Amino acid sequence: AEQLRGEPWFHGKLSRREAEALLQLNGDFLVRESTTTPGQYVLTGSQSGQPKHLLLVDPEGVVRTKDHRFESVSHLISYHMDNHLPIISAGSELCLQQPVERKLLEH
Amino acid sequence: GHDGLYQGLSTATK
Repeated sequence: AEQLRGEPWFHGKLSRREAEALLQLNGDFLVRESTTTPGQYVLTGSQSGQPKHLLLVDPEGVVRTKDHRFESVSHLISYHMDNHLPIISAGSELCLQQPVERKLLEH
Repeated sequence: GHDGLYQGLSTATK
């Protein structure tokens, strides 16, 4: 329960089976670390029976949206949750609704 | 290459 280290939505290096298992309702979301891509983040949130994984950091280490930026990845999840707005990326409005829960991974 | 791609927020380019 402290920064990305134990944030309420940051689960940590998750897998494709566990992350998808956390999406029980269309709207739950969570951030994890790309296992194949060391030094990258991802957002596995269900929008309506179709999990969407978006990289929180672009190929040049830069979190942003269709026309915005996030000083920190935590600022990204708190920005969309502040106005229930989507994240958008390449044709997918990943909308957030309820953060899952971990607070323990990330080290 | 390809891959699985994930994405990103954002972009776009190219």
